[PDB]
Parts: sequence; C-alpha cells; structure tokens
Amino acid sequence: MNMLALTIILPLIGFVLLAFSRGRWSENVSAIVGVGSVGLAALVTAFIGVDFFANGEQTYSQPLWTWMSVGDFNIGFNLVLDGLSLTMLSVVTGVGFLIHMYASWYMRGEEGYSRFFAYTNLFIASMVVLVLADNLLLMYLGWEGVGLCSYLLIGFYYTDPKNGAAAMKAFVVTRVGDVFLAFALFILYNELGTLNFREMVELAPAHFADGNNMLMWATLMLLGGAVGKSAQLPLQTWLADAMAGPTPVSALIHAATMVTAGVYLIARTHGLFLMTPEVLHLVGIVGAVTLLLAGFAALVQTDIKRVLAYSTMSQIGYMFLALGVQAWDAAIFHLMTHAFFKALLFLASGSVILACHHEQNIFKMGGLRKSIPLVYLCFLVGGAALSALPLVTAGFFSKDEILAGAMANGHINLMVAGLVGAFMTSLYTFRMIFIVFHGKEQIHAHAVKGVTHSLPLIVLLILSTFVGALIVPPLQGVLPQTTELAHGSMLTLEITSGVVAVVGILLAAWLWLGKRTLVTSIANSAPGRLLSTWWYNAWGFDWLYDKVFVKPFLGIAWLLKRDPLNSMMNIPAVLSRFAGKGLLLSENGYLRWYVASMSIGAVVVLALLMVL
Amino acid sequence: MLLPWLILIPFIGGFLCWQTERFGVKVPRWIALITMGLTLALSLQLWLQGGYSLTQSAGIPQWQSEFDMPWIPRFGISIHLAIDGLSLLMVVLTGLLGVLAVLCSWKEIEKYQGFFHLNLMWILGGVIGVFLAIDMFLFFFFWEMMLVPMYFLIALWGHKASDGKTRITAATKFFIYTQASGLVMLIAILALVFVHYNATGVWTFNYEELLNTPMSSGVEYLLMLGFFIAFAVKMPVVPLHGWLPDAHSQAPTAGSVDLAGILLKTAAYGLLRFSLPLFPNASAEFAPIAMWLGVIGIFYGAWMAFAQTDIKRLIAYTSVSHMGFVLIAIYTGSQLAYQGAVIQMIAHGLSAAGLFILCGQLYERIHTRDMRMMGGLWSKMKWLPALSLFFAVATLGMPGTGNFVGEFMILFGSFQVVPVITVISTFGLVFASVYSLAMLHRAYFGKAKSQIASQELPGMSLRELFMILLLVVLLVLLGFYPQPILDTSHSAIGNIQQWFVNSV
Repeated sequence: MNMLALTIILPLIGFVLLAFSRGRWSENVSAIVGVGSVGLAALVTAFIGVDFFANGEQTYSQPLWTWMSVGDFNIGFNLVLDGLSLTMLSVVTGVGFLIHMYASWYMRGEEGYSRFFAYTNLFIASMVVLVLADNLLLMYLGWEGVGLCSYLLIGFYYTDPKNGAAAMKAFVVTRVGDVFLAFALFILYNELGTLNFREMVELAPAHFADGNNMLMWATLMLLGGAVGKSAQLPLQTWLADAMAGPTPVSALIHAATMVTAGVYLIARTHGLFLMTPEVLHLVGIVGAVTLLLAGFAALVQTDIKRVLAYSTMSQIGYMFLALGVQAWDAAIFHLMTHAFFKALLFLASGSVILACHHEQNIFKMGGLRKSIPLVYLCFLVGGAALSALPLVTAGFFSKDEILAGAMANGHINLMVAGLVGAFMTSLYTFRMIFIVFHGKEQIHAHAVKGVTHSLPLIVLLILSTFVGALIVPPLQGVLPQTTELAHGSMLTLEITSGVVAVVGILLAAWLWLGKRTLVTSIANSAPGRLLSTWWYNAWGFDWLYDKVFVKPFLGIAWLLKRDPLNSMMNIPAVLSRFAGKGLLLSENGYLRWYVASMSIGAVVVLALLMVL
Repeated sequence: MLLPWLILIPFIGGFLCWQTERFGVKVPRWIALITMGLTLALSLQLWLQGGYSLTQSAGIPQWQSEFDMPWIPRFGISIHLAIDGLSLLMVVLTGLLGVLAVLCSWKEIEKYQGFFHLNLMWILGGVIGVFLAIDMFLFFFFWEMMLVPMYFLIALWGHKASDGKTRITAATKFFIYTQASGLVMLIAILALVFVHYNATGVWTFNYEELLNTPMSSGVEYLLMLGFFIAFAVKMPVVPLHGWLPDAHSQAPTAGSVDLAGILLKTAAYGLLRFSLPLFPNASAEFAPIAMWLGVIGIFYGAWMAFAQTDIKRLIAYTSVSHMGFVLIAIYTGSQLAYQGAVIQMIAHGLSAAGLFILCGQLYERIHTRDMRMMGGLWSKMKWLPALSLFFAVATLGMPGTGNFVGEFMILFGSFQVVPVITVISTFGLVFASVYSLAMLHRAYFGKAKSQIASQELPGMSLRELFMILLLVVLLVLLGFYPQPILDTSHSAIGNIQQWFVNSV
C-alpha cells in the first residue's frame, strides 16, 4: 500500500551512510543501523503481505517516475507486487534478515566492519529491485546490480589475493550471462515493442500470426541469460570459487538471494515460455543433465564449503526441471522450503568453523557430538529435508508434488532423473556429518555459547522444519498455468521417495559403520582417482572454459603489449626522415657538382619539353 | 546575439589575466574562475530561456539564436555563429569542464602563470567556437586555432624544458596528425564549394546553400572521405589514433581534461552536423566501412587498455574504445541511436574528467606514476580510492551512470537497423569490465608493502573533493534521469535523421 519503495529506499539509503562512515563509527551503532535497515524492510514487507491478504490477492502497481522516454521507447520505474513477486520478496526480506542478523555477531572482532554492512545492504537492495521490477530493463538493473555486489563480497577480504582473485571469474561469467540476457531484450523490443510483462503477455499472440521462427532465438537466448546467473552446465564455473569468501556472504549468494534470480526470470516469463513449448522442455533437458553432475562433487573434496556448494548447484537445477515440467507453483513451493534449510545449513557450518580454529578438513575431526550438540541438531534438520525423508520434514511435500507433476507430464527419463537425484541427495546427506562429527577429537573444537546467535538459531530451527512448511506462499494472485495434480499414485510416489531416501541414508551409515578401509581403497584405486580427477575438472568444463579462450586472450594481450597500428602508421614519418637524410647526403659543397646540377636540370627540362 | 559574446569571453579573459599579471600573481586564478562562471551563465541562460523543447520537424535550418557578420566578402565568408539544441549541450559541457580545468590549476603558481591561463582560456574558447559554427571557413579556422595553443601547453608545461620527451614525440605527433588532416578537409571544403559554384554561380561558404548542392555520383564520395579523415584523427578511430595516449600521459592533467573530455567531442559533432547532411548517398555507401571500423575500435581499445601498465595511457585507451559506439551510432538510420550517442558522449566527458583529475591527484600524493609499483593504498587514503572506485565503475555500463543508457540505446537502434554488426559490438561490455577491474585491482587492492613510498601519504583538500563530489552526483542524475537533455536534443537529431532518410 504505497510502501513498495520503502523495501528499496530504506536499505539503499542505509548503505550510503555506511559507505561514508568508513570505520569511523563504533561497533554498536554500526551494528544496529546495518540490521535495522533490513529489519525495516521485513516489517514493510509484512505489512504489504498482510494487506495483500486483505487485497484479496489483487496485484498492486506503483510507477515512481519514467526512466527514459523516446517516442517509441518507453521505459518506466514500474513496480508490480503480485503473488509470485510477493513470495520472492518474502524469501529475500526474511532470509537476508536472518542471515544478516547472524552477521551482527559473526563479523565483530575484525576490521572491514562498516564496509561489510555497506555492501550487504546494496546486495539486498539489488535483489529486491530484480523481483519487483515490471519492465525487463529495470530488472536488468537488478541482474548486474547484484553481480557487482557479489564481486564486492566474494572478494571481501582484499589482503590475501586468493579470495581477492576468485571474485572476478564470477564477475566475468555473470556478465557473459548478462550479454546473453540483453540479447533477448533487444529481440523482444524489435518483435513486440513493449517490455512490460503483462502487456507482453497479451501482445505476444497478437503480433505472431505469421512468423514464429525468430521467437525461438529470443527465448533460447533469454534462457541462456537465466541459467548463467545462478548455476547451470553451459556456464557452471564460479560456485566452487565463491566459497572463498566469509560464511555469511556464501549463505547470501548461494542460499536464496542471488541464485534465486534465474528462477524468477523463468517463472515470471512462464506465459512467454508457453508461447514456445520446446524451449520450455529444453530447460528440463539441461536441468536433467546437471543433477547428474552437481551431486557427487560434494563427496569428492574435503572442503565443507565446497560440499554445501555443489548441493546448491544440484538443487537449483532441480528447480529448472520443476519449471520445465510446467509445475510452477510447486517449484516456488520448493523454493519456499529450500531457502529455510540451506541458509541454516550454511550458517551453522560457519559457527563450527569458528570453533574449529583453522582446520578446514573433514577427515581429521570426530566425536563432535560431545563438543556442542546445537550444531549437531542444525545439520541434522537440514539433512533430513534435503534427503526427502518423510519424518516431519518441510521439503518432502515439494519433492512429492513436483514428481507427481513430472509423471503427469509423462517423461520416464525425468522420473529416472528424479529417482537418481533422490538417491544422490541421500548419499551426501549424512556422509559429511558421519565423517566429520564421528570418530575421535584430536583437535578440540572450542564451542562458543551466546544468546545473540542462539535466538536466530532457534528461529531458524523452528522455521526450517515442517512448521515452516505450513505457511503456504501466495500463489493465487498471479493465476499461473495450473500445476496438475495426481491422486492414487501420490502415496505410491511418496513411499518410493521415502524408500530411496532411507536406502541412501542407510548406505551412508553403512559407509560410516564399516571399517572405512574399503572407502580408503576406493579413495586409493587408480580408476577412482581418474574419475576423481575427471570430476575435479567437472566434465572438463572449467578446463574447457579456461583453455578455450583464456590463453588465446593472454596470447593476444602478449601480442598487444606494444601497439601495432600506431607503429605501422608511423612509417610515413620513418620514410620521410630517412628520405630526408638521403637528400641531405646528396648535397656535397663542391661547386663543380653545383654547376653539373645546373646542366642536368637544363638537360631534363629540354627533354621534358620535347616529350610535350 | 549572445553568441559573439559567448565565444569571446575566453579570449577577453586571457588578455586580462596577462594584463593583471603585472599587477599581481594571485589574480589570474580568481579572474579565471569568474570568467568561466560568466560563460556557464550565458550557456545556462540559453538552456532555460530558449525553447529547448521545440518543433521536431522544423526543417534542417533551425536555431534558437543566430549571428551573421561579413568577414571576408569576396567568398562570402561570414561569422555565421548559430546555436542548436545539441550544440547548447556541448557549450554547457565545456563551460563546466573549463571550471574544472581552472579549479585543478588553483594553487599552482610558477615563474609565469598568466601565460598558462591566457593559453588555457584560448584553447577552451576555440572549442566553443567549433561548437557554434555553421560557416565552413569559420568552422575550419576555429578547428585549427584550438590546436596550436595545446602544443605550447604540452611543450612548456609538459615538463619545464628538462626532458626532451615532452616535445619531440608527444606534442609533435599531436600537432602533425591533426593538421595534415585539417588541410585535407579544407581542400574537401573547397572542392565542394567549387562544384557548387559551377552549379549556381555564387562564391558561398554557408552551410544552408551548400547543403543541397547538386553533385554527380562518384564525386561526393571523395569529399566525404576528405571530411571523415579530419573527423577521424580528432576523435580516436582505428587507423589514426596514436597521438591520444602520448598527449594525455605527458600534458598536465588539466590540459588532459581539455584533451580528452572536450576535444573528442567535436569530431562526432562534425560527423552529426557537417558530414552526414552534406553527403547523404556517399555516407550511405560508406556506412559498412564505418561499422567495421567502429567494432574494431571497441575491441582494440579494450585489449590495449588491458595490456598497459601505467594509468594515464590506461584511461587514454579507454577513450578509443568508447568512441567506437558513437561512430556506429552516427552511421545508422535510427533516431534513438543518435540520441543514445549524445547521452553517451556527455557521459564520456564526465567519466573521463573525474578519472584524469584523480589520476593526477594520486601522482602528486605519491610521486609515482607506474600502476603496478603501488597497490593496497586503501588503508592509507581516506576519500580518493572510494570516489575512484565509482568512476571506474561508471566507465563500464553500470546503471545509475550515464554511460549505461548511452551505450545501450545505441545498441537498441543499431540492432533495429542491422543485426550482425551489433551482436559483435555488444561484447565490448565484457571487455570494459576486465580493464576496469584491472585498473582497480592493480592500483588499490593489495598490500601497501608493494612500494616503499606507499607508507607516508598526505591528506586531501576540500576543494578537490568538492569538485569530485559534484561530478559524481551530476553523473548519477544523468544516469537515473536523462529525460531533460533528450527532450532538448530531439528536434536537432530528428531533422538530421529525416534528411539522411529522405535524401537517399
């Protein structure tokens, strides 16, 4: 109710204060203002959410000012708050509030403090802009707004250059996706004139009576934009390297904020993807092949942050399938559950790595149940939901609904993909906690007790469970394509996923409960290391994407260390100076040759006159 | 009416600063600030008082104010000053850049300082005269006399006669590369007037009657190449741009503000105003060569920017990448593309001026020019690198800056007219990011132990921060709210495009 810009201005304005109070403020006042910006954002979001319930799920639009206006090119700062956008706002202004409230305690004790609460507010503000935008332009401001903020937070620690160098590969890769995204934007203005989503929805079939061949180029290249920003095969590079930053920024980037931009673009243009069915099924095709890639790389390396990261890649592509199977509201339901567990799962790991005191390993710790069971119950709750366990979990309803929709689509390969994904999620569910928290503690992890993080831990504990699954997100305000329902086989698919999850959990527990010598043998077997090296390269994709253009780019830069065309158009000066030196040497000073010059001028003048 | 006065205040101020040099030495700084204030007052008065939102289809001749005066009556050479809408944007930009030039030269007393400022006002007044020029000879005379006083700036003030590298390479290439092509376009002017004199029978040097002169095909093409050569050595185009990095890396950064922010404007001004309307079919034939040179310029400037190790040559090689978008914009048949070029062009000046002021500011803080020698100065400087981060951010297409809307409406209009050369062109944004981050990481990110001299750093005065704060806030308003100046330029851009469309 005329309060949409307060979900953008109040964070953004707070950033400006912390961008110029470069450490001159104290700890406490900086901490309060940084959390209070996002806190006011959540409160204003809640007011418009309960008023949206009082609106009868009727959308509310607010134009602030027209951005630019040429007589055929009309772009305005239009904000649309409908059911899909309200849910995507709900995730951000809750999760960013919870993640940032933890950062009020995690950040203290070290420098770069006002700096970090400056760039987090900008990061949040850019994500709110993307999901409330009504024009594809303003939404483009959202895409590279949040990309620059990921650069400022991945490379947050500027002292050592590993994390200071890891951010630019993400920056290069996200701008390749943004070029791919803007390509479809040019094509949509050339073909359909107006970039507003709804006016586009009932203008697309009116303009398309004759020619359709070029719309696949628009939509396929639009798809290339959506996939790159979050995670997918053609551009899956940077999510391992994004873990080099601090724990709270990894949660913000990987859990529900920046990675939930590629989901919002496919979901918002769902009618636009319904104008072409094969580009819609192609999302699921690429989704089905990335669940096969993104899973077991969590098992391979000994970095906990790389574990949580390959799981996020697997889950985002799991969504792309869910959107490719024409189950839109179910996918956002998966997102509503997915934000809760991932953020806590990431955050709890940070608290324990504070207690680890520079371990960064999964094979040298054990018996951590006796250290502190609070983090033990944190991983436990997250693991159950991820594995699709039927015991008081939140997300299992979302997996059950999308597989029901997927088998209502009727693609046996997609259920095979879904079945192997459920088995693969259950494999890396408890293997991490069994290899880390169980064994012997030769290096003590000193647990830290404090109410400042315990209260959000309890809030995240009560939210990530099935109590949070009862909060139905607003999906009746957009009226999307209806997610089809199947009955009778719902119980059959539910028990099938439960058996698959239980078998995977029991196999991980059997890997734990064994001697682990067979695990050591397959971690020492030469074909095992070949596959480990092959999936260190991750189907050679980072290998291919470096060695396809990078050293050619460095080679042409090494060929451009001196500027060629400046030199090759200096040859007039070179020829003139050298020819001038020759003419100076042609002069002698001996007066006989001066008179010979006079005779030889007379000879040539008479000759040149006699040829005329 | 106001136009004779508005081109003469720079010359009057140079006379008075040099007159009062005998009276005092602290006078010309304070004289120069007020005189440029009067220049912007008349320029802003024309913006507000004039009908900037005028008729979009009032023909090719349309001017808010116009001056005529007989200068050499034997050829009809007249002082035909006449101001259009887009010309008025150019005048207000150079008045603001003149204020920055005279503010950066504050607290700079030498053996002679009145000589520096009479030269400073002379070169800025020359650019104003090019911007208000409809008679061809007046345009050419002003084009060539703003080019002589910068030579004295690079020579006697590049360094005070200690090293010979500030004259014999930098300043001399600057002078020759421009003047040979200036003489080329002069004989182009004369060939056009002679074919008009055969057609009608009057010796005229005026733009309105030379606009529609009848010329046979295969003749005006050579004159269009003759105009474009002089218009391609002033703004950096692919074959002839070797003068630009040498000129910017040796002149004082106030002279570099003149050399980058406003001397690069006049060539694309002339491509919009004097080359496109006079030669419609020649430009229609020459268009694809212009598109190929434009895409080559963007990619080439970014690679040479990535490969360079110093800072003045670094920003000097950003400029050649930026102007490729403008050249492709001009050589297309789209109104939106031209209006994108204008906002990109004003933002180009505003995004190069702040960087050059700050690069010169950093050098006089640390007394070291090489970028890779320093690193990690963020813990030492308190306001320089934060403001410098946004200017490097404003260089590429970051929204909320004017450069994004500029380059990106060109791309809309460019894809409207021709697909394949535009889809190549867009990739310069990725390359814009890599040299932008290279500048940022090599200079400011790192450890201060990279250089011994990075351990004792001075403070920053109030007036430099004031003139940096004004540019960053001015550039943000142009990025967020570019409507007022687009409504100003609509009619001038529209009639040029309508003539380029209808005359073919």
